[PDB]
Amino acid sequence: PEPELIRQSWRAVSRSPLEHGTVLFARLFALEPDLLPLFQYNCRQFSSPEDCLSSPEFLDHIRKVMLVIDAAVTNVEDLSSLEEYLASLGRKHRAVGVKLSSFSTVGESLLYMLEKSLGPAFTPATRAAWSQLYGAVVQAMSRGW
Ligand code: HEM
Repeated sequence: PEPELIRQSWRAVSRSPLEHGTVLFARLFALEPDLLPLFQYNCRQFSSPEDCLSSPEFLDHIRKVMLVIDAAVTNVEDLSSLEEYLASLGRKHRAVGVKLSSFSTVGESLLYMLEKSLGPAFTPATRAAWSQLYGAVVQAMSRGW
């Protein structure tokens, strides 16, 4: 994927990862509402939809998602450095009940969050680069299923 387009489009979002990751998750739950109970059942401190989603565990996972995307961005020129990490990350999600299909919905949610932050700066070339980068991340995780 075009590295300069990826790095530049990620800069501002990367500086406020919880705010932007929260936008991503809201879109994800809109597209795939069955993910909400999956998080709820995996939550340990609280039990309710709302208490789980505002919990440190859930906020931690938002940061983890953004950490992984940041790892893909900073390794865009050679994602081979994340192949084993991502295969294992896929195996881990499969074990907690996540479907591989849900990661395509995450991609749609990522693109939505970037377009919301960047507005007209999110060009079709920038979209294509992200689709290719995130697709490569999902391809590497798909080894886990
Ligand atoms: C599809 C929606 C997703 C759901 C429902 C979900 C749910 C979970 C759950 C329940 C865990 C705990 C796993 C465990 O205790 O072993 C987890 C771990 C994790 N998730 Fe996700 N996740 C999702 C998407 C993502 C994405 C897209 C990323 C990264 C881009 C990500 C990054 C992580 C990381 C880094 C961990 C910690 C893995 C570890 O324990 O080694 N998640 N996720």
